[PDB]
Amino acid sequence: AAAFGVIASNANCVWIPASSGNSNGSGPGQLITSALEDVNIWDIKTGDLVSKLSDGLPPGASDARGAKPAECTYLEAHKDTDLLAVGYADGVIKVWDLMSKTVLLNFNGHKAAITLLQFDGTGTRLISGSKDSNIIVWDLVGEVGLYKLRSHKDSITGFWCQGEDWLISTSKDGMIKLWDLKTHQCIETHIAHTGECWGLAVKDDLLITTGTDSQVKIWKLDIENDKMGGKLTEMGIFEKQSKQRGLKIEFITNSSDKTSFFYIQYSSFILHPFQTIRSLYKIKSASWTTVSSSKLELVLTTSSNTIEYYSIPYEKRDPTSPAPLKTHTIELQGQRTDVRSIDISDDNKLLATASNGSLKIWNIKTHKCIRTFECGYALTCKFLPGGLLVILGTRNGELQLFDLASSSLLDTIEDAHDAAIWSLDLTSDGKRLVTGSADKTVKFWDFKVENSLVPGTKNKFLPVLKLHHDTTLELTDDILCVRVSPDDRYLAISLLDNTVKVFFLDSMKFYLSLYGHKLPVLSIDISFDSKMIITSSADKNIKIWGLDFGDCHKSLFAHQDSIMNVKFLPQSHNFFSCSKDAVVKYWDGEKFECIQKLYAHQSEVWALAVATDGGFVVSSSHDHSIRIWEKAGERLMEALDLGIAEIEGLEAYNRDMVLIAVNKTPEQYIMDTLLRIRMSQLEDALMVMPFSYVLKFLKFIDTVMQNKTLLHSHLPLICKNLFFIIKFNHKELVSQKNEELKLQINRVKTELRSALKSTEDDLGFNVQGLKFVKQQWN
Amino acid sequence: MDPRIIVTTSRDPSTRLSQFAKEIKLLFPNAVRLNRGNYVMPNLVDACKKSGTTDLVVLHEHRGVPTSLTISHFPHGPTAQFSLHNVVMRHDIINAGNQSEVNPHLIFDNFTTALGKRVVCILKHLFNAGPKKDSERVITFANRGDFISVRQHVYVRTREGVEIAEVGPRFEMRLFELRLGTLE
RNA sequence: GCGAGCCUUGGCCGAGAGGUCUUGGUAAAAACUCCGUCGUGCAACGAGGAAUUCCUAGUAAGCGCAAGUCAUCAGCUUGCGUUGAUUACGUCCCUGCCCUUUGUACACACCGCCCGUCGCUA
Repeated sequence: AAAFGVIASNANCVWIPASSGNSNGSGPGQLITSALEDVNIWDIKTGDLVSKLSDGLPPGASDARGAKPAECTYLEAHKDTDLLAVGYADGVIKVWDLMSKTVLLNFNGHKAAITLLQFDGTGTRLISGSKDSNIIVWDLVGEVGLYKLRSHKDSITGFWCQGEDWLISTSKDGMIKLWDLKTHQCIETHIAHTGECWGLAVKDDLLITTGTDSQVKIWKLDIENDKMGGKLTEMGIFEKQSKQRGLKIEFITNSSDKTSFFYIQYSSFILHPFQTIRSLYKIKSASWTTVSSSKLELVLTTSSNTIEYYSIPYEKRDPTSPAPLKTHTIELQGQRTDVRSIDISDDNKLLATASNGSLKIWNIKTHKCIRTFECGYALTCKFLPGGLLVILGTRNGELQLFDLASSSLLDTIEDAHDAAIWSLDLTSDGKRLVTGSADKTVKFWDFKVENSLVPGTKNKFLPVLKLHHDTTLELTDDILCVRVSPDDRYLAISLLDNTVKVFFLDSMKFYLSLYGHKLPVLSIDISFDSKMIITSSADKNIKIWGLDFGDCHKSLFAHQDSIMNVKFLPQSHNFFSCSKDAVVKYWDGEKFECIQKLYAHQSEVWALAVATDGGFVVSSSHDHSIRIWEKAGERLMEALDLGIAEIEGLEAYNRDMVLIAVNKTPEQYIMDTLLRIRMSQLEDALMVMPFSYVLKFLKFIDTVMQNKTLLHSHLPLICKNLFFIIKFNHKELVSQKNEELKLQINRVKTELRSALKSTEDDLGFNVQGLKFVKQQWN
Repeated sequence: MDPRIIVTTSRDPSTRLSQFAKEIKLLFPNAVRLNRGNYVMPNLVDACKKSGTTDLVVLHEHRGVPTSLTISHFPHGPTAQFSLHNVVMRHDIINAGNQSEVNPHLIFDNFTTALGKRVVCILKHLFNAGPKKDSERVITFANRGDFISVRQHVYVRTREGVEIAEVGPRFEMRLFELRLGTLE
């Protein structure tokens, strides 16, 4: 068959909320670029959407982005504002063009995600420490073989000087390690922690540290035999980050105690009045602090899914702090938090998602207006067919009536509930409302305009349907999903006894109960053919049902995490699965097999619905946004020919006016082949070699005996090979003439017999020296 | 413990029996392929007593039933002959894949061990070639009464599926003459 | 050296069944050794290509005999007897398969910690 969806990175998605800030980077001075679930471009003093880098169509590339989901770790601009560089929640670091959003290089070699990433003062080096507990230096070529420093067990925090040499390090394993740049060796490790280094800042000359121990340690730069001058104890809780002023006359510190405080005579004490402030520090613990590039403000990055602006009391800057400004969001992070329910209209232009405090109106990606009465999140949402009014179910058991035009509530629907509303859906014409409640009954609701004594705009409750006392061992009376027959003939209900019951529109008569469920059911739906159904349960198992009982068609079981929602197609041919494990799967309604497996989801999907147009995909989420869809001996001969080729060349160097074997002397390779060779069958490789191999060979023995080296060999090896070649051939069957190597042997053997005679005398005194006191100790 | 096998034929070979002798030759490390210049030797007892071999396999052809597989334990002297049904045209092959030193699992079907236990005694004494004691191939002996079947198979496993591979020349035989051997 | 170790012509006698005599077509130890004579036309495929297989002594090849059904001819089969070369006596190079040592992303589970949902009670 044919199904929608694509394998591309973008299908007009609005899935990026541009939220959850953790860091930032200053750019042109009048602007500032922000780490979010994208790269976002804000003004430094107004807060408007200057630009935004996200997924899309880069110039000259497909399935490429400007920025990824799966939250950015760090984000900074180059000092010449020519290079963009972001490390993400994956180990690959992505650099980007500054004018365009094409990619320049992709940087891997990281086992884990980035915990440190910053430009150096040269610009030709980019340093990245990641959560695989090491540091990786980067060159514009991509040189990773320069320096890989690792003696850690946890991540690293503190780093660079500004002198091309003489690095420093503070790490999250409670350690502060000292290293030189030339041939790196841990000269000294200063430790004053027991936990994690949260933030780090050098002021200009004093390196303070912030950790779990809720204290401040100062340290001097020119350091040896540790320089300690004092500690500032007990801010009140463990400190998280700090920042120096760009003029370097103050030093601001921040913690998770909702407070920030700076030092001034900087000093070792806080000596400035702080009651001048008007815009108190923060409502949520902040991640990172940077001074603003206008030299008058402070820029704060919080964990309340948004970052803010303030100022520090001083005469040069603003002596108070101003109200925080936020960017021009599309009304996706201009309001507060996550989406638990979505609802669909029949005009493909009214799509509403709800939050803790907002209802947001959408056509495709353009936001019309907000509606605010929310006393919680919404478990269910439902438009009127026609999109005139919308009906809301909050986490109070309250249903709310909202007009399409304005934010104002027309009518509060009667709170006859005592628990929150699980399910709710209207009928075809939309005059009957069936709801989710633990009140042991089914509540039908009227609906019309307000022109009579029965309010249809307040939904007066005439009929009572209640027989719900079915006894079971799991849970007797609670409902999760309710479904209206598309023929308007019956009502389908989810029940907590691992069953479902089917019953027509009037008074209770029984059609069908379905059971066999190890876990209770999450969602139940009906095909528009109205012959077969599906059901989703908490056992990772999706069950197809027609009209029988107990004869299992198929246990649709291929999953690992809990199942949020599985629904049919609006023309009943494709049922789809959204779950906890951040993947949405298409499944053919006529077959058992999958046609497309959509995995571009990083955060949790709570709900997902497709309109009756079927050309786009609406998805509730945990990042509150919507992803819209569609042999050896010859090597010895080479070794001796290379080695004598070196020695003969070095002989007439200037007494008479090759990069590798391996060493400063080539003869060390000659022993190394003796080191590499096995102790067995070496005589077969030795017996091949001719007499000239011997004449080339003894020069290396004279080389090591004049070299006095026994580090890379030993005398039973040399005498072992010597005794082999004197077995093989020869002295007077290879030469009858008195030659120079022949006279060389006569002194080399003297060197050998003396060199072994020394150690033999050493043992010969040693063991008899050991005997004599053992005679006495009795 | 492990047997010792000698392949012995008449003087003149045929290609329809040359390929068949090479499949029986695929019973190493103890199967020797020997062509004699005589049809039978009068000194078959002599060399097997000399060399210490345990079994002799002789091939020929007659009319009353089709061609036979004669197997005889040398230190016991029994006579077990196996009427071959398919001798028409086998595969031209001396090896494929692994070695015959692999010890396969032994599978019998349609259990007859009242009088067919003598066949069970021989085949366990015959196809114990291989001290590996680990299964990498398998040979099935399916009965249909006096009918026997010999098929070689390899363990084929993918995506949890037990597949066998019909490998080697596929053999259909019937129990031909069992002459009562001696306790000597 | 294994063995025993068929269609009829015609004729004389007989009620009979048949018996008996002629005629004519059809069927059905070897190699070796010696001694003498002659000296290649094929009517038609005329020592058999691509390719492929097998083979280490009493073995390859060659030759004949006998048997089972035969007192009788297998396009069958099994035994028997005679003569009897050449080449490897290897190696682990290719190829293929085993057994040991060696190397490792991945990985039951145990430590501490972050993040997110909901909620208790003081």
